[PDB]
Amino acid sequence: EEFVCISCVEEVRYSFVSHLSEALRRKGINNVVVDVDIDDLLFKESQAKIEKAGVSVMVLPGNCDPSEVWLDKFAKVLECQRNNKDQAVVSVLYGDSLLRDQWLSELDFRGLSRIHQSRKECSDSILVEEIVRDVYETHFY
Amino acid sequence: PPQHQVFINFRGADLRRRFVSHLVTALKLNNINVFIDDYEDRGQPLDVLLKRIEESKIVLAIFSGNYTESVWCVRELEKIKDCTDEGTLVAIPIFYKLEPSTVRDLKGKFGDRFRSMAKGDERKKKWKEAFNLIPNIMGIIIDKKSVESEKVNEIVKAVKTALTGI
Repeated sequence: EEFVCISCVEEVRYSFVSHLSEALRRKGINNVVVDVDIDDLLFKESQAKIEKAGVSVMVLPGNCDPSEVWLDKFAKVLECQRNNKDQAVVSVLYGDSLLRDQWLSELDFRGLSRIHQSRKECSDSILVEEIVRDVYETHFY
Repeated sequence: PPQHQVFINFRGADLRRRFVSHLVTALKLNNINVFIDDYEDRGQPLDVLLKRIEESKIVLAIFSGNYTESVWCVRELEKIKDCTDEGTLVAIPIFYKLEPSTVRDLKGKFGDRFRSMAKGDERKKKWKEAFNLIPNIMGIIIDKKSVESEKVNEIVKAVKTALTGI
């Protein structure tokens, strides 16, 4: 029925995102993980899953230059919110050396405001907790 | 004294903030009492650490690239090794993003840091043998294609089993 779609690059797929997906799953929230490193050819199957997801969670590679990454990988994910206007989008800037300002600027330009960030003071576990709580609040919303 | 204690032995603030933070959250979720290593070598007294290890029932020895930079961490492993030989604790080697043979034979970046830290130290040989023997205990592997969340669940399972068995 109702579910959540997590989007990310491959480098975090098997680490941070797996914890994120496990946490939602413990909380009884079905979810699927889409890898955006795939080109637009195999990605055509994944477009289907994102579109019917109630909550779309974008886990961004925050250590990287947004100009070298957004259009190439995540534009296609954000463009699934058009088809489903009920869908809400959550954004995560994940990384141990964030280009914080460059990314905040990119997210503003695309019109995204619901934002979570890596911080040196908090564990990735705490970060996951904060995201699960946000999703849950949005999930029945 | 606490007596369903699991000792988590490792080094690295980055490892503490990431993978270990999930492992710790899952153990607490299952009401298992854990003791976290002095991962920064912020100087918890060595005798307190070695005593905590001895009071444990389980030790998770998480080998990462930074394990061999710390003389204190290597002393902890020696203590691990000594205690298993007297049978007071179950030890589970965890290989975080390195191959076990790398640990066993002190290869690559892992051994270079070891050799640098132990240069001209009398206890070098005894330490060398511990690294050669601890990876023969069954243990758990985490490589870059491993699903970490699954590995966390796998470790927690091993701990539950070991605790029922005591």
